[PDB]
Amino acid sequence: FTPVVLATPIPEEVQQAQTEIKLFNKWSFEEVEVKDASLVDYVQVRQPIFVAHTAGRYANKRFRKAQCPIIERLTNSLMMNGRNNGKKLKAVRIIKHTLDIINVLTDQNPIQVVVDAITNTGPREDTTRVGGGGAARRQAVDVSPLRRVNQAIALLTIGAREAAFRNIKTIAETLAEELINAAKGSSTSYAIKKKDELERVAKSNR
Amino acid sequence: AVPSVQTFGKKKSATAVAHVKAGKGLIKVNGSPITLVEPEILRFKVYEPLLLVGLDKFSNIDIRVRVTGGGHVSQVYAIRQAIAKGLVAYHQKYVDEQSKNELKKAFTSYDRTLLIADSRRPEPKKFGGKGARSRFQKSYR
Amino acid sequence: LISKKRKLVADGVFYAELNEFFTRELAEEGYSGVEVRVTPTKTEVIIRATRTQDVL
Amino acid sequence: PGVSVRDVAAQDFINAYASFLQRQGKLEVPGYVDIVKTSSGNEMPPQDAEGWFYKRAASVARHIYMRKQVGVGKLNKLYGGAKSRGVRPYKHIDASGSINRKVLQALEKIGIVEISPKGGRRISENGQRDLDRIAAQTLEEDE
Amino acid sequence: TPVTLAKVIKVLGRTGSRGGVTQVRVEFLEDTSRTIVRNVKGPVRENDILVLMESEREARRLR
Amino acid sequence: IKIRITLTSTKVKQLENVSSNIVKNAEQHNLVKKGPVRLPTKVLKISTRKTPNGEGSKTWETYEMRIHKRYIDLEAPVQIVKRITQITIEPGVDVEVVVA
Amino acid sequence: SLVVQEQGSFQHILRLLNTNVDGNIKIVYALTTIKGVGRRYSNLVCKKADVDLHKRAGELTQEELERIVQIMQNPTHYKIPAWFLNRQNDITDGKDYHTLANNVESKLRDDLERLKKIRAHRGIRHFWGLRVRGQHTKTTGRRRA
Amino acid sequence: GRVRTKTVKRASKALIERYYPKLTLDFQTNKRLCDEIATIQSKRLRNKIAGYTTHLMKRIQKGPVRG
Amino acid sequence: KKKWSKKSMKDRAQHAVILDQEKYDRILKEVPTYRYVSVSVLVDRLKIGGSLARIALRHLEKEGIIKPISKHSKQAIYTRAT
RNA sequence: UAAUUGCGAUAACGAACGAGACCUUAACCUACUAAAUAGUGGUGCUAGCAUUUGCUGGUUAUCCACUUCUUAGAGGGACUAUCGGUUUCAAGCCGAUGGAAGUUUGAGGCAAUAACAGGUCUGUGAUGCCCUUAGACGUUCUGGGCCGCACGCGCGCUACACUGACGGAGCCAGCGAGUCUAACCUUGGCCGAGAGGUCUUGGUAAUCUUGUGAAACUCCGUCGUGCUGGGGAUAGAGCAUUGUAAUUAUUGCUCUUCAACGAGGAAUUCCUAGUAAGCGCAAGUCAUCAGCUUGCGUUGAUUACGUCCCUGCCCUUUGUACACACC
Ligand SMILES: [Mg+2]
Ligand SMILES: [Mg+2]
Ligand SMILES: [Mg+2]
Ligand SMILES: [Mg+2]
Ligand SMILES: [Mg+2]
Ligand SMILES: [Mg+2]
Ligand SMILES: [Mg+2]
Ligand SMILES: [Mg+2]
Ligand SMILES: [Mg+2]
Ligand SMILES: [Mg+2]
Ligand SMILES: [Mg+2]
Ligand SMILES: [Mg+2]
Ligand SMILES: [Mg+2]
Ligand SMILES: [Mg+2]
Ligand SMILES: [Mg+2]
Ligand SMILES: [Mg+2]
Ligand SMILES: [Mg+2]
Ligand SMILES: [Mg+2]
Ligand SMILES: [Mg+2]
Ligand SMILES: [Mg+2]
Ligand SMILES: [Mg+2]
Repeated sequence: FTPVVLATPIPEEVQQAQTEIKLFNKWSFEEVEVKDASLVDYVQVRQPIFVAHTAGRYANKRFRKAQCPIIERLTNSLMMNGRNNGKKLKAVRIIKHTLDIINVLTDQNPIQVVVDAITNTGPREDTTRVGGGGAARRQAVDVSPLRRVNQAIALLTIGAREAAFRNIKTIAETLAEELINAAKGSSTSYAIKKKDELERVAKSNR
Repeated sequence: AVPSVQTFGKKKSATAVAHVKAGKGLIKVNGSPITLVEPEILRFKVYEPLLLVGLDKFSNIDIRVRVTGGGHVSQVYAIRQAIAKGLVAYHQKYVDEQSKNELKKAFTSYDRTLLIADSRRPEPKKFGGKGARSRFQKSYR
Repeated sequence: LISKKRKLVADGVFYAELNEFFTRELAEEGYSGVEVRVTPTKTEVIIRATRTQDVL
Repeated sequence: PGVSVRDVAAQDFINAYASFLQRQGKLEVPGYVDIVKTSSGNEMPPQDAEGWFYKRAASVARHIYMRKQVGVGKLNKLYGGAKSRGVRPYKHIDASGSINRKVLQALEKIGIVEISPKGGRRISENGQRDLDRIAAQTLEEDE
Repeated sequence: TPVTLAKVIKVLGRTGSRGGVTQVRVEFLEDTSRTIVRNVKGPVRENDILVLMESEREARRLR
Repeated sequence: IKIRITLTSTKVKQLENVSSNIVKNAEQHNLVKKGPVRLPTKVLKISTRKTPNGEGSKTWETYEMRIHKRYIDLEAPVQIVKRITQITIEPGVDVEVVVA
Repeated sequence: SLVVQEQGSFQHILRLLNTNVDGNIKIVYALTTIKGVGRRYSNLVCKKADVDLHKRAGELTQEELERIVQIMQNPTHYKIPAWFLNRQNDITDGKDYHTLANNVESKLRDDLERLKKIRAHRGIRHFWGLRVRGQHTKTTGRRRA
Repeated sequence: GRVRTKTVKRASKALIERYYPKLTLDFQTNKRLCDEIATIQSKRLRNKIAGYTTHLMKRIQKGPVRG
Repeated sequence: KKKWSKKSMKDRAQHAVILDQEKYDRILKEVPTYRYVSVSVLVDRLKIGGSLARIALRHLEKEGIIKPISKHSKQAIYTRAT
């Protein structure tokens, strides 16, 4: 690392976070290894990105959706429920505010906390109407690893959406305690409570 | 005979045309330093060309960008394509080639868009629906 | 004194009116089409039919 | 070294320049200040309600100094926004032109903007430096 | 709460009224050379590790 | 003198002939000319319901017609401008000549 | 900036113009409980009397209350543009009025009954109770009572 | 769909029957023969003609093709 | 109005409107042990209101007790300082 | 295969139509062909920061040079190309590579035979027959009505709040339109709270409105979970504009008034990348009026690549008491 002087003043803080290593905005995407197997190669890690604003051409096919970062995935589920459909300017901004909260509470790496919560939240059993005809009912099957992150991220973002609805805790903070609770587990998380309900319901259908 | 070159980048309907010449290395956004894009989030998304390969490669060359058309996020993507190509174009036929190719793997490895732009354009609307693909609705009574 | 957009639209109006004239009045003369050629200070109309001596 | 209005961000520049007129405090007062709605699409006037004739001049002059010539009709389309006309969808509605017309008239006698050819209002000899000199310490305010 | 880890070796096909459930044969990570068939809801490639809350239940063969 | 030529036909293949024929005349006459500049095809759109009635599926098809414009600048004395304005006449092709 | 610690002058809901105006809400929006004053009318009077709009209504010096009312009772006398008001050259004298807590429903009834003795079309429709604004009535207004 | 039609099957088959001691197994050279050795009304057909030509010319390299 | 819906009421919260000495001394001795204070944090915490919370963070940072890390509108992120 | 799209036994020889090919449109060309009706760099005159070589600008009779970006014509450019697996191993996809472009590259136009007693005699001076034809069912004029209102539905618009509302700021599109023997689009100055008015100017249009400075939007603010600054239905009063004429308010502006609605049950619709969904602009209607439509651009998700469950569609076998054919 060395400072660079130039005709137009470029401040020093921006330069540092790219020379020693290509970081996030202010945080790090390395040492975010996934502790629980069967999810690695589906939760995208080891290629950091600066900002979650990126339009990747990922839409012609069936299985290349394990290559875009989990961070931008979580951002893209904030844009839902009508009035805020699209508008990725605020989806990025809200997640910018969220990572400030997991930085201060649960002092673990905010990227690590998010990734840990995703693995801990994805149900591994679900129901399906299967039978030999009209005599068909709930049937228990297993959830694929790609669907797990799909199922997991859905509950995390909608918990903040519904909880910040008609409640003063903003979306930027209401998503924090969901991740805080989803990672370690307290059964007061919106997503974790849905997870155990879904698994137990599927278990009863054996 | 001032050394100079000009290339362009784009987005959905935006078209940026950066001017790449040898100089002190000042960067402008249509009149102003590149620190004043002001989405305040996409700033590192357009800092990507400057910082991914380092500012020493941009130290001896200045860039002036003119951006037209598109949306607000589209104009930011316009700037990054032209700046990425401009360094590649300058290092191809003023600087030695072995700098140019190693720059290509510097860009296309991290984000594909910087040198090869998207092949996606808006689709015309069709009668029978509000947009290009959806229908209005249907009612049978 | 007319916009070029309006001129070529009204130019096609001239042909459509002329075509419906030359098919209603020259119906039994084997009329088979018409086309209009524009010249400075002179306008031409070609009536393409079979019984030209009967048309004249 | 060199200081340009384009070398400073937009928000801090207009906020700093607006205060300078408030400190100097001699240009004009329309006579109906703070009674006017400032548009036909804004259903409430300026919330601070302290200025809008010393702070509007901070943002209109920045455009006029930037571009070649801007007239009062251009501001109406520029500073306007969608008007929520009740149960109806949104529609672009221009702004109140009287304040736009009269804020420029004050700029005439203070030597900032004067009459210009091909119509419109253009910055004057004193206009260019005055903005740059004011915008100067907005860069040295960091020390 | 013993969770079993098994790895897909082949994708048999789609199953269900609307075919929403894929058919898979897996090999156990621990105690290998044992193969079982499981009904999986979502999409499954090869070389993808599964987790189960139950081990001795083979999916009914569609034949 | 600064005479200017303009071509506004609707048929490019017919219209490119006249523009080609006029540029070659001055070039073989050794007179400086401003090359043929082709304006964007201004589009006149008319969209209507196909049906004469009001019933059936609401099919909305468009009829389009395109206008192709060309203009060329010349500097020629009076003697040769007269013989070039009365030539290069094609059906459906409109030309207007303005001096200065 | 600095925050006032506390004072004994704070009071709960107070009384003026036959309306118990609530406290603990800003004087620009606390005075919208009285009819005849809207979101704008309170905004205009509070600044014309040199009253701090940011200051709430719960903490508001008593002598500042009656300074407000005479401005509200006679706006034209205290340099108002005079097109704010809702009754100008009302029907009777050409003087500019503005209906308030008691006269908003009093003058509405007078405007209601002005056109009934005249046997106008609008007056009859009000007596009939239907929409007098010339709207379509085939489909709108079914649950009107 | 990428299954070629009769107008591509027959025009290509007509070429090897008559241009065997001729245009080789490389597409970009074949298409620069077809544009002058044959009058083809459309470029897209000519591109598909020299396409199925190369595919058949690549077959004749290893053994003969029946038909 | 054809429902089978109950339309239950709310708790009718009683958040304070303006500060007072009995609570002003309470905030300055309770903002510690809060590793995160914000406008909505200081709502389920000490009963000051939405505007009171905003003016409090504006005041407790003007003199300064804890280091603030964000100034973005509509979301304030603060943390205690060593 | 999307396709009797391709292809090899074998009682058939070729063909025609359809699909496709074709036309339009969409993106690549730093290579061909030109441009103050478009631009860019430099030199003249000139403004500002600094004064030190630089940075941001303006200038039409100050020229000079060029065409990356914008327009274009003819063209080139993709044909699934290169490689490993699959099936009498007979041709694509997969896996990857290349590229601007590899779901016929995307989307449209065109779109067969045969039928419906489908709609249309209110577009026609396109019609047969029937009616009528002088207080005419012909024409025109005046005032009404098509809007009328206990109620039941359809296509929709605005919403039920902090992913918020509102206030000052930053601020970006493409599709198009536009007056002559007429009165169209109108920048600019001035007046006005606003609506709007007033005096000139520009434009038959890449030169002017137009960079259509759109809106959703981003920064600072105020609010604070209260049917509250959500929501603005209902009403009352005044000022304008269109129109000979607006009363059952044409429409715009100003203040006041402030209802349901607290996310909506059975049911039910559409949708697979720049696609849904959200956002606004232009045009068609227009003397005035969008909550419609036809287009355009803006931000941009989730879930599959599936199956025959439903509802339909296509081909073969089989059954038929059906033939205006399962109503
Ligand atoms: Mg909430
Ligand atoms: Mg859309
Ligand atoms: Mg605005
Ligand atoms: Mg909206
Ligand atoms: Mg100059
Ligand atoms: Mg191959
Ligand atoms: Mg097609
Ligand atoms: Mg008819
Ligand atoms: Mg009649
Ligand atoms: Mg009707
Ligand atoms: Mg319909
Ligand atoms: Mg706003
Ligand atoms: Mg544009
Ligand atoms: Mg409101
Ligand atoms: Mg349906
Ligand atoms: Mg219109
Ligand atoms: Mg599909
Ligand atoms: Mg039987
Ligand atoms: Mg039988
Ligand atoms: Mg029978
Ligand atoms: Mg039956």
